[PDB]
Parts: sequence; C-alpha cells; structure tokens
Amino acid sequence: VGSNKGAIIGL
Amino acid sequence: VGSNKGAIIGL
Amino acid sequence: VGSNKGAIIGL
Amino acid sequence: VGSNKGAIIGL
Amino acid sequence: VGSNKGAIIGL
Amino acid sequence: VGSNKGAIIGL
Amino acid sequence: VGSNKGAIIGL
Amino acid sequence: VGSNKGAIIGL
Amino acid sequence: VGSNKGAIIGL
Amino acid sequence: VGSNKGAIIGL
Repeated sequence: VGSNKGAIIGL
Repeated sequence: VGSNKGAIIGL
Repeated sequence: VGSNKGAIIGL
Repeated sequence: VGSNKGAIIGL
Repeated sequence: VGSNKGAIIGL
Repeated sequence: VGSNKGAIIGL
Repeated sequence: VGSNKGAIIGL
Repeated sequence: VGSNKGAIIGL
Repeated sequence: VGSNKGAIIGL
Repeated sequence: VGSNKGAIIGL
C-alpha cells in the first residue's frame, strides 16, 4: 500500500 | 467504551 | 475504555 | 483503560 | 508499504 | 492503564 | 516499508 | 500503569 | 524498513 | 533498517 494511516482510539 | 477493536489494514 | 485492541498493518 | 493492545506493523 | 502510521490509544 | 502492550514493527 | 510510525498509548 | 510491554523492532 | 519510530507509553 | 527509534515508557 502507498499510505496506511490509522487511529484506533478508545475513550 | 467497553470494547474497542480495530483492524486498519492496507494490502 | 475497558479494552482497546488495534492492528494497523501495512502490507 | 483496562487493556490497550496494539500492533502497528509495516511489511 | 510506503508509509504506515498508527495511533492506538486507550483513554 | 492496567495493561499496555504494543508491537511496532517495520519489515 | 518506507516509514513505520506508531504510538500505542494507554491513559 | 500495571504492565507496559513493548517491542519496537526494525527489520 | 527506512524508518521505524515507536512510542509505547503507559500512563 | 535505516533508523529505528523507540520510547517504551511506563508512568
């Protein structure tokens, strides 16, 4: 993949 | 949150 | 949060 | 948070 | 992968 | 946090 | 991978 | 934190 | 990998 | 790897 961006955020 | 589950996957 | 589980995976 | 588990993996 | 960026954050 | 576990792995 | 950047943060 | 475990590994 | 950068932080 | 940078910090 070119760019993989992730935010996996628990509040 | 009780459970936060994530898969952010680039193939 | 109780459980936060993440996989951020670039292949 | 109770449990925070992460895998941030570039292949 | 070109760029893999991740934030796996439990609050 | 109770448990924070991370693997940040570049292959 | 070109760049692998991760923050796995338990608060 | 109770347990903080990390592997930050470049291959 | 070119750059592997990680912060695995328990607060 | 070119650069591997890690901070594994328990507070």
